[PDB]
Amino acid sequence: RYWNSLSNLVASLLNSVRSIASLLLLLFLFIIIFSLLGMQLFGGKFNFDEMQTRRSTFDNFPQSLLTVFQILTGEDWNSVMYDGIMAYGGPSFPGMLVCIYFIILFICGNYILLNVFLAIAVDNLADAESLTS
Amino acid sequence: FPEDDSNATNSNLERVEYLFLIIFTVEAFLKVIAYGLLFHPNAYLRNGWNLLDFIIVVVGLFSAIKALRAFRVLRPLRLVSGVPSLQVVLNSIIKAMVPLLHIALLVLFVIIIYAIIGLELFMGKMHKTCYNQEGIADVPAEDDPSPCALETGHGRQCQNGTVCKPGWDGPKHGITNFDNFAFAMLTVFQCITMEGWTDVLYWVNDAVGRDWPWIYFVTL
Amino acid sequence: ILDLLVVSVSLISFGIQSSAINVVKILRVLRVLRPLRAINRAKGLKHVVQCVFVAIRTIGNIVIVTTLLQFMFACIGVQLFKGKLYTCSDSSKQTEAECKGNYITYKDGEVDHPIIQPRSWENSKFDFDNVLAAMMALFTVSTFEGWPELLYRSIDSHTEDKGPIYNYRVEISIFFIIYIIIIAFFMMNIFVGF
Amino acid sequence: PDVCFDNNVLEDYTDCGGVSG
Amino acid sequence: SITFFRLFRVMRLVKLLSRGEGIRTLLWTFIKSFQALPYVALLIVMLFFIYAVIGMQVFGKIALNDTTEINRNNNFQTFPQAVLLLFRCATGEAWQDIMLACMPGKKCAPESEPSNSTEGETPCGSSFAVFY
Amino acid sequence: ALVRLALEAEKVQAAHQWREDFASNEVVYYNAKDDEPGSQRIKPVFIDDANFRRQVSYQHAAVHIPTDIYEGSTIVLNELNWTSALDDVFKKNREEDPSLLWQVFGSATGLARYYPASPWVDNSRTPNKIDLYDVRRRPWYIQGAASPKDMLILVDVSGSVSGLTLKLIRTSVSEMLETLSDDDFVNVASFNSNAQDVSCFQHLVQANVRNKKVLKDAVNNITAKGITDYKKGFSFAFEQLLNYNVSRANCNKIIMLFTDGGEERAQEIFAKYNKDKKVRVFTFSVGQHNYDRGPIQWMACENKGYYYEIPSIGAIRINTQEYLDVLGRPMVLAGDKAKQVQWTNVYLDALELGLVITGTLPVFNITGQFENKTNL
Ligand SMILES: CCCCCCCCCCCCCCCCC(=O)OC[C@H](COP(=O)(O)OCCN)OC(=O)CCCCCCCCCCC
Ligand SMILES: CCCCCCCCCCCC(=O)OC[C@@H](COP(=O)(O)OCCN)OC(=O)CCCCCCCCCCC
Ligand SMILES: CC(C)CCC[C@@H](C)[C@H]1CC[C@H]2[C@@H]3CC=C4C[C@@H](O)CC[C@]4(C)[C@H]3CC[C@]12C
Ligand SMILES: NCC1(CC(=O)O)CCCCC1
Ligand SMILES: [Ca+2]
Ligand SMILES: [Ca+2]
Ligand SMILES: [Ca+2]
Ligand code: NA
Repeated sequence: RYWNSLSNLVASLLNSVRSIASLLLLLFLFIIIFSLLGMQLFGGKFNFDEMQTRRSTFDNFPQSLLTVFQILTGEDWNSVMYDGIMAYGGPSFPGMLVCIYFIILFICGNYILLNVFLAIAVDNLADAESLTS
Repeated sequence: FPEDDSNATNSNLERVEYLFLIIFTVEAFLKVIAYGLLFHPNAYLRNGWNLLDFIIVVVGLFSAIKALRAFRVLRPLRLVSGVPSLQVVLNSIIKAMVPLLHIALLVLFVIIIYAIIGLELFMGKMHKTCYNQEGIADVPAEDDPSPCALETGHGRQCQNGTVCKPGWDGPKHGITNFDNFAFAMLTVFQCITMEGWTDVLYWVNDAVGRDWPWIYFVTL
Repeated sequence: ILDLLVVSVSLISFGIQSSAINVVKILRVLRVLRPLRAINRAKGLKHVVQCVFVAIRTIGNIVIVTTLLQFMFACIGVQLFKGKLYTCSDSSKQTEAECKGNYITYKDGEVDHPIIQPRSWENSKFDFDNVLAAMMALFTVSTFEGWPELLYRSIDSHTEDKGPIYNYRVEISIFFIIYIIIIAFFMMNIFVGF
Repeated sequence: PDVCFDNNVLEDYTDCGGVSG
Repeated sequence: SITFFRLFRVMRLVKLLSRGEGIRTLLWTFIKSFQALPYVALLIVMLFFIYAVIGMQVFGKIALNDTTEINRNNNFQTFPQAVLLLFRCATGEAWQDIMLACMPGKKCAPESEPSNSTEGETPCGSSFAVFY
Repeated sequence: ALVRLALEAEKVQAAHQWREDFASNEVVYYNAKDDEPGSQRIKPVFIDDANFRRQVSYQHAAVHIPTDIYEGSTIVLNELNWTSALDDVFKKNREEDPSLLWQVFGSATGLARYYPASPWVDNSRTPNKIDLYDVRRRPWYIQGAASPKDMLILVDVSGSVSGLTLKLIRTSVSEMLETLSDDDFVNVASFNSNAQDVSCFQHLVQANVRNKKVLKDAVNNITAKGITDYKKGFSFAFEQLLNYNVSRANCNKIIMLFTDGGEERAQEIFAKYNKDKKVRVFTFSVGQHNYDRGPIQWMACENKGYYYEIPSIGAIRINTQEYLDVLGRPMVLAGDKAKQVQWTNVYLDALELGLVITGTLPVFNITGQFENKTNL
């Protein structure tokens, strides 16, 4: 920290965190709700194949949270969707609607994540305007 | 648990479910008696009333003798209603989401058009495998061989005793294919999010060739 | 640089066998910058290249502090997973001194199909031992590519030179989560700066 | 057969498979 | 063997886009943003061109193989295939596996001048490939 | 011949110094099923003999080491080092009676040293010709490693076991049944909130080929459903072991539980049906899961039993034949009066010799016998 070209920026970051703790807790609550819904809806139905236990399941609560976080990050959600579809039998009229869940989990929550980035913009609006003093 | 198990801990939670239900029911009854003809306009009050009548119905059905317990997952949302200075955040989020209707509609039109294009271009050309003797392929079978040695020159069945054998369920588990309409739309949605579209492109290339589908995929 | 192209045109045959093959034929790719130099007078250089250079210069401290946090997290991960990420083929052996033979694997299952394969002691692809390493691993994690595999590989590691358990030390995963959030807090920040 | 060997009182049997790991 | 004309039919649905008003002007003004677009597009395609050329120069000696991230549909010698590989890497499709597939010890096909692989050393070293 | 071999083996093993310096000094031996540091191989002459219908040599004893056992470990090296003294007594035995057939010592470490030396068996090197031979599972070894038993396999078929673990349980039960013989009696039960037999027997049976086939076919058709209840299952298992109205063996009443995990110890059932620890309880935790394994180990340790883990198909072969070490403690403690030669059933020799019967005599470990130090 021998330079002080980020002091106002660091203070703005701290104040922004203290202000958007509400957004962070709302995102955490959304993740908790969707994790509980996934655990209740799927649960221990991901053992149809007698080959190897899949790591991404909905058995426990921390495991459900990890799976929901992985889906929210967008990394390899198609495999989880395929497993969920195959849990309810296979590709058919009653056994395919469950994927709707995944779709919501990939859109609405992701939108929320994007809105978080928006707050950062306002934070930098508090820095550039403070540049001219 | 997989098939109706317990470890003496779930039973206690089921028992305390009755206590929670009774507390919520008496709270709702006292609130509606106090308000009278005023419990209706507020949306969160109606949501809570719906939750309580639904849990009453499901507990009665359980006592008569399953998935309706998923509605219990809607209970934590009421917490957001309980704490102030948080609903304003949701209102602001909704207001910010409002002017995205045009973009959402344009995305919907584009995905519908691409689904129709995929349906027209591909109907059932992804149901063949290099079966060896009887419906079984030595390879993991996810490959899409040539349509029985036709104009398309990809996925040649030249593995010393492999035939097209058009009797396959399809790639993956018959889920990612352009037959029907829901399957095609789901595949287009999967490709438009930039997750696993390369595998779909490779499967289509093995099915029909590498001189056509790439334009469709890159445009999408 | 055109002079260098001349040495690429001439048939160079020196004592080194790789003469005019890869030492200089990879430096001759600088032929697309000549149109840029020619059109440097107005055209698409008066403000295109200038704006890019100004933008890349104006970021600075954000990139350097992101790199510093990357180094700190790499050091923390090295102190956490220094040699734990190792395994053998059959997964039934723990020390490296005992996995030096052959073992039976039953294809995919269903028994009655034995397959004899040698035992090998292997690291977890993305190494975490040295601080010079374990930074590309965190870079891959921050790009949201293959990070679940590393997460489930590093969750169940223990001791120093032993194989994994099924779900030993589940809580350590939170570490990764924190890192991801921090990276997000900068990845969305940089865009904002632009 | 008639000869059976079991339940000797001098057996240690303190080494099960659980408490030792 | 010719079915390109039927694809015209669905194009009639594009007429429905003209019915809207806000969407129409939004797309009209966004497509009108082609003033500074050509220069940035030329810069991006130049970067893709140079990277594809240098990659096909260093990551030559193609190895036709399966389950190794380098297959018939994923090659590194033909220019369109190299551009497709770079596009896939930019989109973020298991690029780290592609990087691991290019390591000093990587046996590669004898399709090049060493038709019998009479060299001892695998012609796919690329010691700096990670950086690339 | 058997008595002399056993005496010499015990005497040689008693006076042996443990070591780990096999790099400098190597053990020289001829290995079968062949064609590393610390081992030297021997090239025999392999003359042709009329008694054995193959080629044998009368100058050294061949050694068979199973595939999963690496011949470079220190335990195997010590085994070869101290067993290299049996060749002289083998030669003396064959000199006494030239009509002698195979002589063999099967170790508890996996390797079997037999005389005369002859290459192992192979059938045209077909892909389905992997050598899965293990001397510790041969009936002539099991019949001398312990005494007849009254095993009752108790299988968990609750809903929480469906999937890979149920298949592992079925395979483990089949492999466990493969270890029994005609002198042993067995029955298979299951429990999920209710304990019942798995087949038509309803009580202990002589466990011959037909009965074992019936039990295997019945256990390969079970499904997982319902809650778990260890108390009823253990009550059923103890009740079926107190019949005495049928033919039995009355030698080793053991209960072999196959489950995954739980939180129930059921102290009342054990304090009700065996206060005097007359019934051993062996416990198996099968599959990869996250359930508690504490009460399972407590059940294994309170009763004079053992606890095992079977996480994959690879461990089924070894983790189902280890209960014969626990059942052999009273025989070792009895000692001298347990040195009786036993003759087994009629079976086909694995080295293509026809129909043979094998004599059997166990060998005890007597290191530090004159000082009474370890006894563990
Ligand atoms: C089968 C029926 C399908 C029906 C679908 C109906 C959809 C209606 C709304 C359209 C939403 C389409 C979204 C397409 C963009 C997804 C995307 O592009 O995903 C890859 C990209 C790579 O980035 P990367 O760093 O590599 O990894 C991730 C690190 N975050 O991730 C992102 O940018 C996420 C952007 C999501 C924006 C969605 C906003 C919707 C608002 C409308 C609500 C009314
Ligand atoms: C707030 C969300 C509302 C909760 C939804 C609850 C409604 C009822 C759903 C379950 C319906 C039911 O009675 O359950 C039948 C099961 C059991 O039979 P299977 O499990 O198929 O048998 C295995 C064979 N080996 O499934 C089916 O039949 C089809 C279920 C279709 C509805 C699910 C759609 C998901 C909703 C997405 C919400 C976001
Ligand atoms: C043979 C294998 C184990 C590699 C050889 C040893 C490795 C682990 C050692 C040898 C020299 C070490 C480097 C020596 C100096 C520095 C400078 C320091 O500011 C950052 C770490 C860094 C860059 C070290 C990283 C670890 C390193 C590369
Ligand atoms: N009779 C025992 C054999 C085969 C068997 O185990 O049945 C092994 C040792 C050497 C002789 C043959
Ligand atoms: Ca993505
Ligand atoms: Ca991806
Ligand atoms: Ca259970
Ligand atoms: Na007998």
